[PDB]
Amino acid sequence: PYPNLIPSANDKPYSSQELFLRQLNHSMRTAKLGATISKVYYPHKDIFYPPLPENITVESLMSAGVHLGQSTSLWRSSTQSYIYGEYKGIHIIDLNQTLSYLKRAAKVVEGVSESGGIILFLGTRQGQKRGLEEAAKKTHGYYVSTRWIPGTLTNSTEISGIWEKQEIDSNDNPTERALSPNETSKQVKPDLLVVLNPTENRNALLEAIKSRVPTIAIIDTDSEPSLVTYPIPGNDDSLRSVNFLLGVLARAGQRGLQNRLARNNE
Amino acid sequence: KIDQSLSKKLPKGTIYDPFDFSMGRIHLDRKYQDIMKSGANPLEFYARPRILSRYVTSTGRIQHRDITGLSAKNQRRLSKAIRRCQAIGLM
Amino acid sequence: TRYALEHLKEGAPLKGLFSIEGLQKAWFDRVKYLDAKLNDCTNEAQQKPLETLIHENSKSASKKHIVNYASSLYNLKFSMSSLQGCIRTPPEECPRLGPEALLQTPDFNRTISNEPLTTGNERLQAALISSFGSLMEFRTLLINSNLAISGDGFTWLVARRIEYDKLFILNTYNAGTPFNFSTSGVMNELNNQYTNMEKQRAKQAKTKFIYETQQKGFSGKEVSYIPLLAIDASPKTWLTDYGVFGKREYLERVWDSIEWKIVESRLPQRT
Amino acid sequence: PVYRLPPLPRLKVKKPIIRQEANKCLVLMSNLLQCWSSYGHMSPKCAGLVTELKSCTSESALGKSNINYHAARLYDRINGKPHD
Amino acid sequence: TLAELLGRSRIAQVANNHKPLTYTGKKFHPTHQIIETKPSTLYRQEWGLKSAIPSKIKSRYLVYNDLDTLERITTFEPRGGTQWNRLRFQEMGVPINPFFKKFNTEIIGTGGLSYSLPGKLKNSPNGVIQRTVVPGRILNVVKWLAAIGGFVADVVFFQSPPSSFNSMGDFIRMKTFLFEILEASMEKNGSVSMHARLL
Amino acid sequence: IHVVPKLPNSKALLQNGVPNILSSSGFKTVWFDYQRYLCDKLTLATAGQSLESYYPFHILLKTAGNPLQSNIFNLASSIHNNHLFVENILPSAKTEPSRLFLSKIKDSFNGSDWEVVKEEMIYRAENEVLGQGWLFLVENNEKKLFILTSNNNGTPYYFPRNQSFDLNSAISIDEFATLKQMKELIGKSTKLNGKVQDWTMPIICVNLWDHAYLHDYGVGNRSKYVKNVLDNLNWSVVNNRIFS
Amino acid sequence: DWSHMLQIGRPLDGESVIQRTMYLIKTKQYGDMVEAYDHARYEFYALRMQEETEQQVALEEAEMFG
Ligand SMILES: [Mg+2]
Repeated sequence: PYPNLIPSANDKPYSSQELFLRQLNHSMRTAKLGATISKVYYPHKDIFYPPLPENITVESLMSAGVHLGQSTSLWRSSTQSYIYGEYKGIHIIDLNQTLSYLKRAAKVVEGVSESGGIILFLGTRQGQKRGLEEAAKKTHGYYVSTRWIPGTLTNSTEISGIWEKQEIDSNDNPTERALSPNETSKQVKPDLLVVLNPTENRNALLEAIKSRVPTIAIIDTDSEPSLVTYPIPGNDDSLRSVNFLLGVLARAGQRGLQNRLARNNE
Repeated sequence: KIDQSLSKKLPKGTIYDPFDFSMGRIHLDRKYQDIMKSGANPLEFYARPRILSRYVTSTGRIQHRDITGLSAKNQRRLSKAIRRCQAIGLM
Repeated sequence: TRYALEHLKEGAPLKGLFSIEGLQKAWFDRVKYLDAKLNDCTNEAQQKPLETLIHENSKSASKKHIVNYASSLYNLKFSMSSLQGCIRTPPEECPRLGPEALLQTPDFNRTISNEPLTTGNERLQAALISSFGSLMEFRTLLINSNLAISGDGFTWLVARRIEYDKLFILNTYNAGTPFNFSTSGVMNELNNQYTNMEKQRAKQAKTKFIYETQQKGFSGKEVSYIPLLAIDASPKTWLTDYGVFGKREYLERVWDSIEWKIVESRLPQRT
Repeated sequence: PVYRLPPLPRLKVKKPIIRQEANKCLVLMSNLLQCWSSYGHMSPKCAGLVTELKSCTSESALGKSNINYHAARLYDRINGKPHD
Repeated sequence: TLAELLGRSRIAQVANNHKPLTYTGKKFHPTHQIIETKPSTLYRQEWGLKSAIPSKIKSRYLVYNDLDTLERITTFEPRGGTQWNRLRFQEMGVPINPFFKKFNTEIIGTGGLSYSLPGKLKNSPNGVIQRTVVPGRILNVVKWLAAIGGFVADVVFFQSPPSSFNSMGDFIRMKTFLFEILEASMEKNGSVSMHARLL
Repeated sequence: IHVVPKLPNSKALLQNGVPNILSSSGFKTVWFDYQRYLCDKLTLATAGQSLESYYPFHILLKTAGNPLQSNIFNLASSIHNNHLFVENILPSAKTEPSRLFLSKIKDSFNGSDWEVVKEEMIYRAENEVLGQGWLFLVENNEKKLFILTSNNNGTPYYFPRNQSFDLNSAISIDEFATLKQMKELIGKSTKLNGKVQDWTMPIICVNLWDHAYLHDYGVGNRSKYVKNVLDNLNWSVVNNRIFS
Repeated sequence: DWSHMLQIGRPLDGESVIQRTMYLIKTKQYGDMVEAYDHARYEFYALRMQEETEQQVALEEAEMFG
């Protein structure tokens, strides 16, 4: 439990570490006494307890702030059909359409994860690393949040060719087989790219087009919808809205993975 | 005593913050420091040199609209009034 | 006993304010217990009145219990004397208020029912209007001040001073005395004693100056307050009849039950 | 009035002006020389200044703006250019 | 529908205003709604607005005008100061009735500064508090002016200023005094005029 | 929203209360109504604010040093206290004091027995808590168990809000000197909030509020109620509350 | 239920006043928005005075117990 701790003697008081363990014992048992908290938003739970796509309502998309679009002065008019109206100098995104597009994109993610394809989560804004990492880890996927090297797909040999590759079985169990240099040198292209900030990631979108990779993206009021295969109209500027949508997609991928493992265990 | 510029006089009846007791407040105040700015037609003051001597320079040069801050129409009317006043022996 | 009241009698209710068991537990049991403990505290419980006990033994750590129990008896007696019961339905027939009562908005700034002037107390009405702006303001402040007390305490209408200059509302907690002259300056005197003890063995200047000047009156040292009314905020009076959620209902019944005759009868003339 | 600019090749200040804090030594020296001009040379009326001067110049006789960086960093974001 | 929820949403609850965020005139009362965030949301730059607020902002309070602008920023100031003035007034205890029984835009009574009713005494371990003592700062040589609890008040003396006043001069504000807040009314402009006396 | 916790064996608690302490209508008054009342008031006092995300213990620690939030503190304290008390009188989730608890009693209360310390607690509650309050047996950082009596909604965790002295009535010079020392120690803290460290934790909690005993005992007889509480503690909980 | 102003899970602020006003309008208890708004205003004052007295008395009672 707690090795390399030397207790104190009964004559002498608690030490600092003993006080720490004592208040931990208090925290896990009695600190939470008095009342249970209900109907209160906790930011971490969007990442670790995202809902299923079928359980998402317009109200939960709105509470996440997905409906809040860009300033009307920065409108890209090709997004006209996604807009519900303008209010307080910004465009409001039609959350019914957001929900429909989100369910479609979630089903695409689930289908690709169920087929054993590679899923890549791209988001290069400040505090998006946690959600991207968790989405990748629960989908058995991959993510980038630091920077998209231009040419990562169309110039994969010069960029990603050196990093290591691995053979895996139907259950995603490492086989630990020795790969040939030729096999190691091949391109390993994602089967699905999901980008949280497509306006600042035009390079990735264009590479996906050239490399012929279907893509999902959160499309704000200033973003070009036609640059992605499966748009999701929504706010790409709020970490809460982005993490809500990302967690939904990650859970859909997790369900696809669970189904794949289930049939591979039968 | 200290120079009045370096000090800040908090007015009476006004709320304040601790920031107001600082050089930042004075500096922010420096950086962020009438009859014609109204429905009145300046062309009715062409016979009133005192009023429209406020919108000229010490030598009598009409002030640019950047200075006067008037609307384009009232700048044009004021310039017309000043020139007419100069012509009719006033001003 | 010297504590006994006239309009309160065993086996009867206080009309719409208390029920038989409610009054039994609010008044008779409590007075019995306080007497049975004050007798233990001292034998003067009958030799001398209550206010003499409260004042003579004041500021005494050793005689703390005499002061506590005499004060509590006197406050409770005052509070229950000022009342006469109301016409509203008896508290035992009415259903007990539940959690929803917490969400009701009070109407103390919209409606008022029982006023001094209605019963013929023009002088009390005028004094209250001069002191609290209006009767509705007075009722709001009184009821809110008593409702805000979490535990044991009283809310006192009090005339500052026999002449009164201005009326006020004061709160006492755990058998505190509405009178101020007896206990004023106590902590300052204890601080002086503590500092002298230290000398035998500036923060002093600031602390003592602030204490004395705060307790300093207007062109005087001792400021006395004369009780006029008392409302008991203790759970012991309203729990039995009104339940956990019914303190505000109890206070509204109390307001409807006040007898302003006695309150005007207690007014210190005028300055 | 608002005067919006066309798309610029850059957003740069040619010669950014900085906070040149004045040297304490020179201020003390000027005050001391003023004192000697008014109250006479080697006057006792500002020996303190002399002391202070001696204390401040004893070891050493004498006792950059970032606007361009932030302007270049933020120009594309704030310029209000229409979308491509 | 989405429109009804938007009308009821928390952003919609904040009344529209475009008053300057860097006003340098006279401040009699708040002009901007203070926006607060919990520590957990602040850690993730989440404020319930459109866009994530920059990480430089460590304070949990701000005021804002526009959710988004042509400059691709939110116009905000990381300040929630006017709440501390109000609370400090609540600490003073001095009270300031239209709160008792087509549209009028004038401030009603106190504009929410205080809801305390006039006549009540503050019991204390010493005894009933006769008068309210508060720390403050004399401002300038002038009824003098004092900065007390976020408000500028009028100081009246018992007999005359002490020697410390003219000894310090324009540095008089550096030292803390004790004041008795005599009274506090509010004028038509919305400004509170407390009258105090130095002690 | 703050919601009243669900207790183990709630049906039996609503049907027959707590055996040997409370009837059904007594436990309903002290828990199913008082705790609901307190949780509703806390929700109304903290909704739309940061404190709504915190448990009552964390709320009372956060608001303990802020004078104007005292009402919230009171609520957050009573709620917490009211569940510390109920938890250690519930029939179950024959329990006996552990060897460690009795050992610490012998090392704290001058080598006295547990029953003697119980009688001392009866006496302490009888005298130093006039009206509403709480009785605690608490452990300090010195591994010392001592009896603490708070008035109204004082907390056992944070000594500047113990409220162990009634300043409405006269106090001894010893108590005044204690208050002076505590005030000086509070001033000794460097943190701008003015808080201090206090590692005291409650081992036993008894509710001396009228919501607990008044219906089943009467205006007097609170000593009988406290005796019934201390003779019928849930010693599994009380033993778990002591650090091993 | 906007038949009352206080709601569990909400603070007391201007939105309580305005939601109560809208409720009063849609139930036709008042015909004019001005009168409904004034009624909501006075309920809001009633609740605010209670809250402020609660705070002040809580602090006073806290100081009286050390
Ligand atoms: Mg965007």
